[PDB]
Amino acid sequence: QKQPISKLTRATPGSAGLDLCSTSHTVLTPEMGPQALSTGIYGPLPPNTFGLILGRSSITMKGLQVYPGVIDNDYTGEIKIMAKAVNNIVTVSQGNRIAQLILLPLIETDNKV
Amino acid sequence: QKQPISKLTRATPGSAGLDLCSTSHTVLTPEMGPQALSTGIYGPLPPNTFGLILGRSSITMKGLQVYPGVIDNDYTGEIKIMAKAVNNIVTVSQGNRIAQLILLPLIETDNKV
Amino acid sequence: QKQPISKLTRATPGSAGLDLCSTSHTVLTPEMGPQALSTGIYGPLPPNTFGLILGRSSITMKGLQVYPGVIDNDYTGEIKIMAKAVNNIVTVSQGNRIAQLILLPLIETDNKV
Ligand SMILES: O=c1ccn([C@H]2C[C@H](O)[C@@H](COP(=O)(O)O)O2)c(=O)[nH]1
Ligand SMILES: O=c1ccn([C@H]2C[C@H](O)[C@@H](COP(=O)(O)O)O2)c(=O)[nH]1
Ligand SMILES: O=c1ccn([C@H]2C[C@H](O)[C@@H](COP(=O)(O)O)O2)c(=O)[nH]1
Repeated sequence: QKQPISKLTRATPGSAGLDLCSTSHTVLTPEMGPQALSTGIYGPLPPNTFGLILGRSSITMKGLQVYPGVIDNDYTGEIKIMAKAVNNIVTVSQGNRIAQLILLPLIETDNKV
Repeated sequence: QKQPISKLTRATPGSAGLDLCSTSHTVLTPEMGPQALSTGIYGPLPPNTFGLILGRSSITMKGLQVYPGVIDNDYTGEIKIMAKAVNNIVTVSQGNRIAQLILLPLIETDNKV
Repeated sequence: QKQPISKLTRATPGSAGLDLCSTSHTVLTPEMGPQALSTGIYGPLPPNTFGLILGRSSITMKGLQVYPGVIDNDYTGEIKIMAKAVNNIVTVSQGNRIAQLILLPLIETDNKV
């Protein structure tokens, strides 16, 4: 894109997630397996947070599975949605809100690096 | 139901999750795809938190997949468990603990709404 | 093993997750359904935190699904990765980093126990 995370919108003040759409029209089938969908949105994330990509319920019920994805605080690449058609052919129109990004606190530990 | 989240119980003081059961007896097969299971439990959530629905390991190993679900802080509807039979026929008895609700902090950002 | 969580490493300072490998060579197929992979790493977790097991994207794209798993703060058993081959035969070499553990804050509520 390259657009940053600050450009994403949350649907309501109580909404935990920032909505993510695919930039492309994509058709998915079960036998295709996991596919990485492009968003045109780029890390990195606010200080001391990491990101979690999760599906929206509406889209899940429609047979599109979003695999939970961890976004590191310092990742500066494109944020892609890992998705699979569950049972049937799923068609993703450009600009449909497929997933959501949740920001979570990044806990410090003494683990080696 | 309508019952609130305060009515849920956690199995041990160290348990991260509040246990969720289905109110109905339900049979699930792989070709059915994602099904929304009723809990009779309703949002909303404590201030400055959001909720995450996740599966229990025992139930996962038994072939019932729970799709991660985000519950918004201000959602006042019924909390439903999005589930799928993975490989085989899964039978869910009324009152079996199928999923768990985790409460997480809702981080404030300057994202447009 | 028994090794504690403090022995795990994080790949970069910005990495949210602690990397998890299987201790065994394992072959997985779709018809096998969910399998619990041994890590040789044991709870419990730092005070006031709980753990979440999630997949790595690279491994997900390769057709290995990791089911999100909650680790309770006071769990003192072995941390196992719940996994399934999605579409094809997946082979897991001993010592490949399959999953990651994320630490999250454990919120106190007045829920009965
Ligand atoms: O597993 C789930 C996921 C979502 N919801 C409810 C709570 C959410 O705030 C609301 C809207 O979800 P989305 O379609 O925007 O994901 O649906 C559930 O009951 N269970
Ligand atoms: O992916 C997982 C999920 C759970 N557990 C362990 C830690 C939990 O505290 C314990 C009990 O899990 P449940 O059956 O209640 O989900 O199992 C794992 O090792 N890996
Ligand atoms: O759904 C996902 C999961 C991961 N990533 C990006 C951000 C991560 O920091 C980076 C590396 O992920 P891993 O392979 O280590 O999981 O990939 C995504 O864009 N989408």
